Amino acid sequence: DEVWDALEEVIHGKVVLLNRAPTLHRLGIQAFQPVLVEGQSIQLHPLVCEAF
Amino acid sequence: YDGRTGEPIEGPIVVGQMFIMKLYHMVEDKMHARSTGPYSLITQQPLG
Amino acid sequence: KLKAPVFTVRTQGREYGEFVLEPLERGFGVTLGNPLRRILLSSIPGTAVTSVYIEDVLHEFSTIPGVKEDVVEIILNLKELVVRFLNPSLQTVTLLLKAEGPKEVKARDFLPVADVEIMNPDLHIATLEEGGRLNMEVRVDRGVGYVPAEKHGIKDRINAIPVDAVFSPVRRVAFQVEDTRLGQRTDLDKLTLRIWTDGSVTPLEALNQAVEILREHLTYFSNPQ
Amino acid sequence: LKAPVFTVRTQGREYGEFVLEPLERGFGVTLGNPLRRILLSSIPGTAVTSVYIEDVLHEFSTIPGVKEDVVEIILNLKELVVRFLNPSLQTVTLLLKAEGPKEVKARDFLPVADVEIMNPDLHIATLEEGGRLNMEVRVDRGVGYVPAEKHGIKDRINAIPVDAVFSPVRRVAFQVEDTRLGQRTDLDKLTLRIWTDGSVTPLEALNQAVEILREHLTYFSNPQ
Amino acid sequence: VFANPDEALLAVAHGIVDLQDVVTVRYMGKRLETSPGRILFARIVAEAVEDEK
Amino acid sequence: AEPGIDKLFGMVDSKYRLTVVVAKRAQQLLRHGFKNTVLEPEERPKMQTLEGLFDDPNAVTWAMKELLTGRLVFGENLVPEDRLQKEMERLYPV
Amino acid sequence: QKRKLQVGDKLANRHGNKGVVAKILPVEDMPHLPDGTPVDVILNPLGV
Ligand SMILES: [Mg+2]
Repeated sequence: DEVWDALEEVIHGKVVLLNRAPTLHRLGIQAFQPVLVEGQSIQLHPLVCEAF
Repeated sequence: YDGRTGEPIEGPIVVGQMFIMKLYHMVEDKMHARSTGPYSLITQQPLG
Repeated sequence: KLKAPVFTVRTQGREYGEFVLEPLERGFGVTLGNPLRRILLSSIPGTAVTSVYIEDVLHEFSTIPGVKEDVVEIILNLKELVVRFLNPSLQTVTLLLKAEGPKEVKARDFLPVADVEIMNPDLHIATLEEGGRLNMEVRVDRGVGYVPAEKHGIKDRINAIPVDAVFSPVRRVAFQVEDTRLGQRTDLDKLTLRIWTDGSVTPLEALNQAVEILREHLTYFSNPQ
Repeated sequence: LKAPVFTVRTQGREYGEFVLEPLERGFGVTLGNPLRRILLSSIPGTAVTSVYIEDVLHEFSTIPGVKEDVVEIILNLKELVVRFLNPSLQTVTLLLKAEGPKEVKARDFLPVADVEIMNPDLHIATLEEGGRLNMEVRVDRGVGYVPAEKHGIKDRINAIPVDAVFSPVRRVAFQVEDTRLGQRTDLDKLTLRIWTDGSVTPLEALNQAVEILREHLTYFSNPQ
Repeated sequence: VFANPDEALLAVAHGIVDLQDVVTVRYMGKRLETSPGRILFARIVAEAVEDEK
Repeated sequence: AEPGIDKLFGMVDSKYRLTVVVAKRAQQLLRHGFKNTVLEPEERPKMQTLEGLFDDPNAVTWAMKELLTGRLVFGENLVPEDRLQKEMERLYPV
Repeated sequence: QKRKLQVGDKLANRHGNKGVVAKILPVEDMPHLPDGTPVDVILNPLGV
């Protein structure tokens, strides 16, 4: 369980790039600060769905 | 009624029994990640 | 079982405060936040103006000659008045105000009544000019919640205008539930309670009174039949 | 307002009605909902957590002479209601030994001290002539819903973890009427309806729910 | 006729009026003939930007 | 949004110059172990850890907050590259 | 493996309405009938 605590310190301040195909415009790739969540699905903000 | 507050929903809600299917596309079989792994023979690029 | 949560308070001034309770079991932020908000907005004892009498005024939709504010605006300012009774046995007082133009009438212009404190003496009531006379008698009661003027319909004398009684000192309640973790438990709840109060009572006191009211009602489930 | 009168109407050990009147306007929801949330979530009870069947290695197998497979048998065992008559009892193992042809029920478990089966007529498996069913069902005490993947309790090598639904409360509804006292007619009449599996009476579940809320209200005492 | 948005929303919380009912609310020093919901929307924007004017 | 991002964009004529300044400053901070920072001890970025409140290891976060203070000088042909690297090592040993 | 319904699994009905499970709520959080029966699935009316 201490590994998961160390993973939080790894991703602190860092961002990841989220991309949905097809990338018709540049906002098809956007940077988000990842929040670690239980499960296997990526949680996406409702307000960026239109751009993607 | 709203289970969180106990107050009713301000308008009547269409509530009924409907037949819903669970499809073969599951996030368990679709989630994938890789840091480093196998590479191509010629292009030396990561496999897919 | 989950460890007892930490109750942290962030109170600024005497009219606003934030209270955080974490960690909580899943769903207990909603379980606790909603009852307290309902009690805070409807059950905290307070004082309010319930009737006003102004000389030479017949109806609420009229206006006094010699003052910028009409009857409605003065009534609206009266609803902003915050008064705190210093005597627990005291139930109702009447505040007298005699003003001559061209002064700006304030809440401090009310005649001092024993065991009666005006929390906001800088509140603006009316603005007078030369030849303007404002003779006003306001009736202050004790109660809870919000009561429309037409509901209680309190009149001390003829031509008295009933006014909406904002008894509750709590101006606004907003509670937020956030997901928190304690080790490998990830479904825990973080409850943040934000209370706005008129200043007669501290938001900490309002929360304490609301918790006591909820606690007292839980003792009602004691003696069957 | 004066102290409300509390009225209790019970239909056996599984259903009960609790009336609290008169209450101020808005206290029907203010009191009913928190209890309903606590009743539906945080009431301790008993549930089957692990089952071991002789000559069975996993739950994805069938037993000769038994009509139902292990998955269906485990589904039947999830409906078993076990009442611990001893408050200090935390774990019990129920032993079932049956030989075909018979319809083995929940009443066929070997008797255990301070343990009562609230639904003896529950169907577990159908035994055909020449079929045998030797099971060791472990019943634990807990709160909430614990999937088998979390607790992973195996009393022995071939024991099969079972998803545990410890909550005895089956359904909660609370009802608010237009009651009147004196000259004021906005008062609330709160009626709590509790359905429980029978291991815990609805009166006991209500008492525990009140205590849980009362304890949580003591958390607002010491500011930091 | 409400003296402030807090009083108007307190009445909504107490069930006297709905968010869509047109009432009189004094806001920004102006006597507005609007609904509490429209007044509520104004407070949403004001608190989000931390600037009421 | 990044804190003070509007102020960061207003200090540069091209938005990509801001990124270059932040990224170059971040590697300067990483190279010297955050000992060359212009932030006061009460101004250092922090992260919440179970053990306690510790310094933020993300140098990009440090670089952005340093630029907001105004103690950093950026531009083209300010100092020779060889002279810059050598002098920083002397006054900030690592 | 015995797969239970989880967040990200795709559900659908016979009328072309499809979607992934995005949230799993406790029983006390779901909207319920006045008799105390909670609903099982909440569907967005905007998809109709
Ligand atoms: Mg059960």
